[PDB]
Amino acid sequence: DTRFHSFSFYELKNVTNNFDERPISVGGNKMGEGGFGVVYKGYVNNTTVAVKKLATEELKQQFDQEIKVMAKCQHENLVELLGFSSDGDDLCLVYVYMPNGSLLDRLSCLDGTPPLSWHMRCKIAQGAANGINFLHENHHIHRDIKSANILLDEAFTAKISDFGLARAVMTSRIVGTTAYMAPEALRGEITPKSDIYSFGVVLLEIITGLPAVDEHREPQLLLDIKEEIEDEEKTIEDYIDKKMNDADSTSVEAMYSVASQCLHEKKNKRPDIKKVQQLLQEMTAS
Ligand SMILES: Cc1cc(-c2nc(C(=O)Nc3cn(C4CCOCC4)nc3C(N)=O)co2)ccn1
Repeated sequence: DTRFHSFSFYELKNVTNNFDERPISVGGNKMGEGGFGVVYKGYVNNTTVAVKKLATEELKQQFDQEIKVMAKCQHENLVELLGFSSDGDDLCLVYVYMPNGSLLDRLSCLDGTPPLSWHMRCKIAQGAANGINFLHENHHIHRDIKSANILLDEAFTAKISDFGLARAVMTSRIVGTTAYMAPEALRGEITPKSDIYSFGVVLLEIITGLPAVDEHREPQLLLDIKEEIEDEEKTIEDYIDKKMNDADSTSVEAMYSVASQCLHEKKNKRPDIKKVQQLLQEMTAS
């Protein structure tokens, strides 16, 4: 489709069963939730869509900024915005429906989905890196790269999502997700090098199948396994997701080497996204 649609609030309310907050499994419409708002499944113009209901003038400005960023950022590895609603009670954004949900939910097999093969994980890592490359080429810093923000379409093509914190340098309002954040981002710096660090945590989640933070785990933060492997207390083999049957040591170690480079403590020692893209291609190169 070739245009952004203005939707009525009542149409979005109607097609989401009055913004039914129950999960889809029990008969509801909720698909995702966070600080941004709630994402609901809807049906508009004989098509399934995702509706983000934003959770006053400052919120209207972030809504306008989100529309602006999505209108400029159209790429096969970015979620596509279809339309918006601002006439009624709440502000809504309508996106292309991602039938295979988030990479976080697919890694945890949420709702009974089969585990992702190593082959599919390599394709998703490459796709996500292609999306970040587009953002950085167009001078955008995502600021919240994480597996919950990597969505998957009908063909498991990776789509970077949630550009609510994106910026086109220091800040006094530090935003992002702690378990994925680079040390300089936690201190207030705004740099695309921080997105690279966060992508390195995503690569560890892909290799291990483990969440970035788990209170009932040692270590609690996934990024800390890099030190265990460097100090030879553990190997990458010990951490490889046992829910795969097709992982091979060579390609897993090649992905771990990229993740390790991304997780360098000094921002200038990290590879840029073009180099990450090159290394991920060499991993599967024939
Ligand atoms: C925060 C955000 C989200 C979006 C967006 N989300 C979708 C979408 O379709 N999301 C999902 C769909 N399913 C399942 C599909 C299978 O059945 C259960 C829900 N999970 C999700 C999910 N975990 O977000 C499309 O755009 C855009 C901008 N900011």
